[PDB]
Amino acid sequence: VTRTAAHTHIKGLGLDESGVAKRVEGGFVGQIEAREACGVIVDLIKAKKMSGRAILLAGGPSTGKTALALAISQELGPKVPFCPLVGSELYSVEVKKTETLMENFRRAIGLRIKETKEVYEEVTELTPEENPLGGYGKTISHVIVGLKSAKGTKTLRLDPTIYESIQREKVSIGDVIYIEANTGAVKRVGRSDAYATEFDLETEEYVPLPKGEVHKKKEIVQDVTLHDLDVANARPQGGQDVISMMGQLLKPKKTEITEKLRQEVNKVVAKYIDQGVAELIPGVLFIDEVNMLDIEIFTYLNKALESNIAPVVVLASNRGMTTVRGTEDVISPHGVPPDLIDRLLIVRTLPYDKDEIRTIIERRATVERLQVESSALDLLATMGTETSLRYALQLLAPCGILAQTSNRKEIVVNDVNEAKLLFLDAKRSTKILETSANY
Amino acid sequence: TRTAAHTHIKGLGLDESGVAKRVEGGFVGQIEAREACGVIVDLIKAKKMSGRAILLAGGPSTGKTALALAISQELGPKVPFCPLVGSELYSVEVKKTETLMENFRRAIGLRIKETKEVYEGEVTELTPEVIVGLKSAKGTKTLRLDPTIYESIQREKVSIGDVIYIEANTGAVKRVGRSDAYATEFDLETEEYVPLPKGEVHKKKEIVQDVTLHDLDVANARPQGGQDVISMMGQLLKPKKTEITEKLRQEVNKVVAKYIDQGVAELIPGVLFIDEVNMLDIEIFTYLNKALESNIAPVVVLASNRGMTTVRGTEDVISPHGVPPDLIDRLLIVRTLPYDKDEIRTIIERRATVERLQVESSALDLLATMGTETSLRYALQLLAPCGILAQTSNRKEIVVNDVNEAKLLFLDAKRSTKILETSANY
Amino acid sequence: RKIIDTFAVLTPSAVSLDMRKLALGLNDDSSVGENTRLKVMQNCFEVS
Amino acid sequence: KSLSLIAAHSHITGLGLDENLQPRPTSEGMVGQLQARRAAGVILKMVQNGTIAGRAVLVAGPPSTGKTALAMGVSQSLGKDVPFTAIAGSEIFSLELSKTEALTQAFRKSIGIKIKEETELIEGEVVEIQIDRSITGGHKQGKLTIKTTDMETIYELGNKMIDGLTKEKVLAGDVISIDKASGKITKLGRSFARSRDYDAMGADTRFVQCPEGELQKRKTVVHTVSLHEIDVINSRTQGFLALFTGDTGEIRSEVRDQINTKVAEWKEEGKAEIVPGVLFIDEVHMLDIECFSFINRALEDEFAPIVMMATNRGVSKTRGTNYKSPHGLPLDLLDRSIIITTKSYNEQEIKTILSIRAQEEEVELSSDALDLLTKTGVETSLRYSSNLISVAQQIAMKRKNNTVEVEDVKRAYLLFLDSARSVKYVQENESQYIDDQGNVQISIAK
Amino acid sequence: LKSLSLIAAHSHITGLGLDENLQPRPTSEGMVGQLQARRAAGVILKMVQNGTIAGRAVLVAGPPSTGKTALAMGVSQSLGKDVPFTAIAGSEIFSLELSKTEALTQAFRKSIGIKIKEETELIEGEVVEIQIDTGGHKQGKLTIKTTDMETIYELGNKMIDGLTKEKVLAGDVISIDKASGKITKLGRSFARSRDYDAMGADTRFVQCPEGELQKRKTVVHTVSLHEIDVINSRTQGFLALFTGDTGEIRSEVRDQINTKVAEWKEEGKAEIVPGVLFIDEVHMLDIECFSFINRALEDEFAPIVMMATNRGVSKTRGTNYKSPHGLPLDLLDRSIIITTKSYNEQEIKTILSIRAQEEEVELSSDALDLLTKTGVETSLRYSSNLISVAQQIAMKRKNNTVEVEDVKRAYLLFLDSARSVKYVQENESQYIDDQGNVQISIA
Ligand SMILES: Nc1ncnc2c1ncn2[C@@H]1O[C@H](COP(=O)(O)OP(=O)(O)O)[C@@H](O)[C@H]1O
Ligand SMILES: Nc1ncnc2c1ncn2[C@@H]1O[C@H](COP(=O)(O)OP(=O)(O)O)[C@@H](O)[C@H]1O
Ligand SMILES: Nc1ncnc2c1ncn2[C@@H]1O[C@H](COP(=O)(O)OP(=O)(O)O)[C@@H](O)[C@H]1O
Ligand SMILES: Nc1ncnc2c1ncn2[C@@H]1O[C@H](COP(=O)(O)OP(=O)(O)O)[C@@H](O)[C@H]1O
Ligand SMILES: [Mg+2]
Ligand SMILES: [Mg+2]
Ligand SMILES: [Mg+2]
Ligand SMILES: [Mg+2]
Repeated sequence: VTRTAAHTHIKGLGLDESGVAKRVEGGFVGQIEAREACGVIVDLIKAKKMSGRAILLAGGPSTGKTALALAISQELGPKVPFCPLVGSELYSVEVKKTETLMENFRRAIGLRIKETKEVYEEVTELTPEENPLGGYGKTISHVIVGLKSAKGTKTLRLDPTIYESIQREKVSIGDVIYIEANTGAVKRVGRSDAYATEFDLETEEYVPLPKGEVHKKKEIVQDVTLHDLDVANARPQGGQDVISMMGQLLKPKKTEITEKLRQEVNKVVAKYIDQGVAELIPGVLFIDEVNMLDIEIFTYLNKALESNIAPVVVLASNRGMTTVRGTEDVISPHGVPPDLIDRLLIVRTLPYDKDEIRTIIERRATVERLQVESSALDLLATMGTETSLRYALQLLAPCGILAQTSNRKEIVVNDVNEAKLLFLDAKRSTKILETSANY
Repeated sequence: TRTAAHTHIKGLGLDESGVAKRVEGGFVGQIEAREACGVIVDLIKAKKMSGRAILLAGGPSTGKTALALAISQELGPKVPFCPLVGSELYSVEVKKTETLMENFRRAIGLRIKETKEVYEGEVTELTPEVIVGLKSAKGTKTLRLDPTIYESIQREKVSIGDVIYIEANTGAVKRVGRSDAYATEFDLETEEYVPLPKGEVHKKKEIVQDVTLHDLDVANARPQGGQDVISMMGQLLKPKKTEITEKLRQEVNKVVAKYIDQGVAELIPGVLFIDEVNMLDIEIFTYLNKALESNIAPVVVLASNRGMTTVRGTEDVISPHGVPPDLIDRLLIVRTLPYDKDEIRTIIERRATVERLQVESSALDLLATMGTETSLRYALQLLAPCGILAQTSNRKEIVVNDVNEAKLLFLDAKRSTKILETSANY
Repeated sequence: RKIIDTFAVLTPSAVSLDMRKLALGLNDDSSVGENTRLKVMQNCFEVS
Repeated sequence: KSLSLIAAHSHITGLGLDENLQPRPTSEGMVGQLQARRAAGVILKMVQNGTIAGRAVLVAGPPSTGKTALAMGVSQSLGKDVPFTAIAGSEIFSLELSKTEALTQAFRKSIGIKIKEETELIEGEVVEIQIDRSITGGHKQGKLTIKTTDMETIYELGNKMIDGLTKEKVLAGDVISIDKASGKITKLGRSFARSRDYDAMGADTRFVQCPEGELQKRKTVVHTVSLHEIDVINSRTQGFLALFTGDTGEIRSEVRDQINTKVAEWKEEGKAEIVPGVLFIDEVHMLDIECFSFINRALEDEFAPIVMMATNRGVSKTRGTNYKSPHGLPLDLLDRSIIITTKSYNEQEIKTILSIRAQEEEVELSSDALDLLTKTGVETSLRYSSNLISVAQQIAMKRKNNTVEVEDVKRAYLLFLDSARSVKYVQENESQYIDDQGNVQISIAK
Repeated sequence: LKSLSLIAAHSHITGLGLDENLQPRPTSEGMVGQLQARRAAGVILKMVQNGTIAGRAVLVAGPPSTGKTALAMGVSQSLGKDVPFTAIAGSEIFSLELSKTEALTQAFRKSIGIKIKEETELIEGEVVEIQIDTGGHKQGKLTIKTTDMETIYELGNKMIDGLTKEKVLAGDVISIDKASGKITKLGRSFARSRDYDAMGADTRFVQCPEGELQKRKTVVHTVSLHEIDVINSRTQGFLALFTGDTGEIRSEVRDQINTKVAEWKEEGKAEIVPGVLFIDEVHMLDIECFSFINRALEDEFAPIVMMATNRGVSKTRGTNYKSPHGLPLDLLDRSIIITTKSYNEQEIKTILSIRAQEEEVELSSDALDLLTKTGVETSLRYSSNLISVAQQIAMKRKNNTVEVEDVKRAYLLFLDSARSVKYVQENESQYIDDQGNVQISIA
């Protein structure tokens, strides 16, 4: 009941304080310069000291850009936010893609808020009863309501709004509630087990009797980004009449976030952090297949990188002397214009080697819990060195299938050649399609 | 009465062996097209197979659409013919593929026998909480209104002296009006006086109202209870066509299967039509290429005629009829030949007979000469103008003066083109 | 009224029951909140 | 059930293969293509393993090479409990879901989850349904005598289930598949006791199903749903309306993230069952570069169902780009994925396929007509004769004789044309129909 | 850093606050040079601050990274507050539901400044304690007990049944309008804090105000007229202020609002406040935008626009012909030009040191001079990233000073653009052309 898809064999960069890498550790083999640079960058990130850093790496397919991205994402831990999405997802429908890019920058930056809350909880007894002091009919403002719980009973009266909350919950005398005093409303645990068994059947859950003292108190810490707050504020949350139900039944669409809302949320988050409620963490942004973006984005990012809150982004283009998608004469290395590369630096992610590739194949065999023979491993690694490692990677599993159908737990030259015969590659298709009368 | 270029065709004329006569029921020549159409007619009358399509190729005025109308009127009333043009599939609020499947689902006829009952009577009392005491000719019974239909009843201003035609299964209420029994209320009463309905209030009937697949699709996708207020909100929140997916398709398939296995219902296929597939883009052609590879797609006919022209939606796919090569390779070609002098003569003769024009011999022959000289349509469009001209020029028959006046008045494309190369301005 | 009375003869073909109350939110069973159903049917009673 | 009278693709029921992953020359309709069927068996064992992800395979080669037959055989051979997604890539465009939303919906539909819920029951003939008033001492004395064939027993209603019986107007004696966390009591109809009632003539009008199982027993009911239902439930409080009508509305990403976490922990807690299916797509040469990048990242993603992607055209123009590459796909994805070539057929397998078609259509053919059909098919294509057999059968009825003779096939051949016949007919009529310019010389004379 | 702002690439530069002489200095507020440019910018800023002449225009040119965006931000900072700044880039006008022309009109409508004043009246401190001698309100007079005056107010038909409205226990501070207004609760008293343990969300406790009751209070607002447009767009147009579904505002509302603001200015109830528009890299914009602005920038309410671009002889988007600066002659005629100059060593090193100070980064002599060489052979932005990366190296190297070691490590592990292009041209074999020409094969 496991699924490993080109990953889960990587768990970290495998560095030290002195920038010393390990030849075989964390699912990474080789790339001393790339690992050193990634370690330096993540060390800079962990300090939360800056914003808007950027970097472009030149790496061909299968050279290890996605592996590095996943490793760096895991370096900062699950709690540090990350949102690496495809470069073709920018071109949306219901919202202009620059607004989407602003939304992603808003999502990336993180925060940690907290709140302490109290709550009371079955009902021991009940005594309902102020004066109008004038022409009013009456004035009901206090009712003693029981609170059983388990470890002690403490009945107490509050504002009448809690009383109408009791009727709103429609709880009987033998019914347990969960009333957070911050609002005076009711959260329903359910019915009770003491005054239960009044009948042989009950669709309503009997519900376990609440455990602990009634005057419960606790504190909660939640790490929530700002875009969730924006979308929560955008739509209504309550209501009783037709507008609320029709709006909730209505399907909301993605819209444009106004900058005045940005000012408002910055103001309120500053007020809350100044009280010690929340602590600040930046974000991390990654985009793959960036060279397909158009010149207007490639030049708007020139000023977007100057945003004072924008977190660290990583830029990844694999091509070379290509024109930006939609440019008549703006041809640049990796399809990124020079006026944009004047704001960041360049790393070189290079392909792998012979022992490196054979160890990669062996480790993929390990994570796929299959045993590989020396001859088959060397054949796979060699033909990867001539053409491509991914061919051997995608032949490993069907070769294991062949071995299982042969009732053996190892790959033999027979299995790999049978998979080669039954499954071609790009190179064998570069010289076979031309002689096809039918397209 | 009115006639629009058709209704002269009244069937292929196929004999007991499927061979049509020369000129019968508005037909001229084209034995290949007639025989192929008869073969397809027999195959459809078999009512066993499905998922096959043909195209008939022919020039202008070659009887392609004429043969389509002939096969349509030959099939009969119950089996429907679906006419559609490449411009129709370009919808607004839904994608073209879904429109094609809506056409496919509404194409197949499904004889079904569902049940309806109606409560209709004079109201005797109403009890809010709901009672509506309908009093028919011999029955007086009090239903209960659900709160929604109770509100609908309230809005119907129904009071003592009123009769309502409230259906039982749908539930919607249609008031019949003030009771004719209380005709002695005002000598000039505004409301219509309708008596107490016959039979019991809960009148029950056996109905043969059938359902197309799209009909029962919209039945649950967009409920149409109608007259009740909640039905108004139901038909107002989503009044349009929603993008029905394959899940509801399978649910609908199960529902129609159980209904047809109930025994009374049955299935009948249908024919769909497309004209000028040359204008269709490569996207719809590619999608229908994988759509005909199914078990439900009913019979469709193609009418197109193009030479070595690029297929619309592409830039390099050059093929006859503007059809992509794969579709041509998976579709059956029916040939049509250009009309002849005698065919033109008979066509003009029949078009004069249907238009109540007793065109004489020499006039008919000269009209045939013009038909053979420039184009059939050019001569055909002149039958009514020449008759009306002779009527204004006091002639029951059509003398050469009338046709010469028409030929100097209503020019053809060739004469206009001849004009167009000598002009100081366009 | 004279422009709306006579011609109203067209009947939509197919209807499926229990598809409107399931859409408005008023019924004996729905995933939406049940705090509105009574006041919603009262609105239906007296909403013009 | 599943009303579909006949099709050109309704002739294969379950494929045919062996435990050795070796092809069957006559594998339940589809024949030949030893490499294709062996690869189909390899993929079948792969998906039964359920241990790999992010694999893309290209069914290359000329068209008409049993590619759809291969897909259908795989689908019918894997078996039930594993729903598929067999949809051509042409209808990815829509006016309600974007390309990204459509691709995400397809990917999340390709991976399923089964859910086991420990629901309960109270079965047995409930001969009476008594509803007493809400007495103060006991808030509901509602008697109701549920009893199966095994035992005789009475019960009590807790002032909540009275309308549960009669949400739709039903009577007592109904077998009730009640659920504690539902509130919607389902009545199964009528039921039986084990009594003879009174002395005089009676016991009339009693023939229904009687309860068989125990009065109460736990049912670990299994339900299979896709991520579509869960996501539409998350987006809106009501989700069945959008599941039926089809107006979900482009649900947002944090929903998918929380569903990912919830499904992961449910699998870790032993309440759900992961079913990682496989997605089928068509016309990949027609796919566009943004979809190419989408699938490129999806393959490297930790969660990606296997892909059955095929390009009928070879060395065709790559849609969405200005350049043409083999298979209509650039070399990046071409090297990323794997390739299975498919070659055309000889005549004898066409003959066998057409014979299978005929015996499926239960038509008493004559072998002369079959030989004519084989010749016509081998000259042009299989589908030619696949339609010619049906039209010749129609001509066989039209001449009042059941057997399909030579003249039927001859009339079918002469009436309906051929691709070569059509192209010859149109290239000699370059000035008779509508052309590039549309010049139609309707003028037969002068 | 009132908001969650962390740092800017130019945070040291906050304000083009030239001295009273307006004669440029070799160094000021962290910026160095731009002498004639700074003088002209000060003149422009004063002209904007004048608030009496509209329809002006200034153009900015020169290679980027010369502080142009920093120039505009410093101008905005020197303009102070109460003057909202329109932060719109070139790629923000091609919106879906907002066409470019009325999007520019909306940006200008936001750019305007206005002030509004209003006056209301209230009663403060009404610790009431109603006591009357059932219904009908016979002898309907209420005790009112605030800090200053403690009397009994007589009432009438609207209050004797208005006191039974807002049903309260009359043990709290309440507000009433002496100008025939309704009753509003401002909270209970501290004595009511103890009566209920957990006060409901509605119930809050505030002291009796220390003073009299009849308070005539004046209020002042600074709201752009486009906000009022959104407010009165529909019957209830309050939800649309933040959602963004404006809907291509019609011009009838625009001229009605112009008339209203003119008449309120003549009444003295409103007064104007100057506004500015600034969009960077105007070259990548449609020729339609330039044509529209060339007419719309001479209207009665025509705030100046901070034009800025850096391209060369190219074609205005939406046309085909070669154009100056990628801009039409009509737009390159009704404006004045700001240009920048190539960096020199002294300001390069000073700016690098100032940035290091802003980043809390210590730079020694060798590192500073080497990075000045980098920022003079290359641009300064590479050295501005290198100071950060080198300080990261140093703090990983168990020291805080930056010297040749960290700088050289960055130079080896981070590639210059020219050498990057050379590496691309010499290793093209692994790269891909437009047609997907990739040499995946190795051996
Ligand atoms: N240095 C490496 N060590 C181990 N595995 C690697 C290395 N580089 C790449 N891989 C593996 O190769 C697979 C494909 O890499 P890919 O994401 O295509 O690289 P790129 O992003 O450069 O195209 C990944 O699943 C990864 O696990
Ligand atoms: N066999 C026929 N008998 C009578 N009228 C015909 C016949 N064929 C064509 N016509 C007439 O010629 C016109 C063109 O025929 P139609 O099939 O509608 O389009 P086309 O033949 O140009 O594709 C029609 O209006 C029809 O009335
Ligand atoms: N090997 C085969 N055996 C039986 N039927 C086949 C075979 N190959 C194709 N067919 C028939 O052809 C149709 C699918 O065409 P196919 O050959 O798959 O085209 P393509 O290869 O271009 O997808 C199916 O309906 C099937 O009945
Ligand atoms: N006179 C100066 N004093 C201090 N720093 C400067 C000066 N001029 C430029 N800089 C630095 O150089 C950078 C200039 O960037 P900028 O020109 O605003 O980018 P763009 O050209 O995209 O508008 C700023 O980040 C700033 O820190
Ligand atoms: Mg025709
Ligand atoms: Mg096929
Ligand atoms: Mg990729
Ligand atoms: Mg700039």
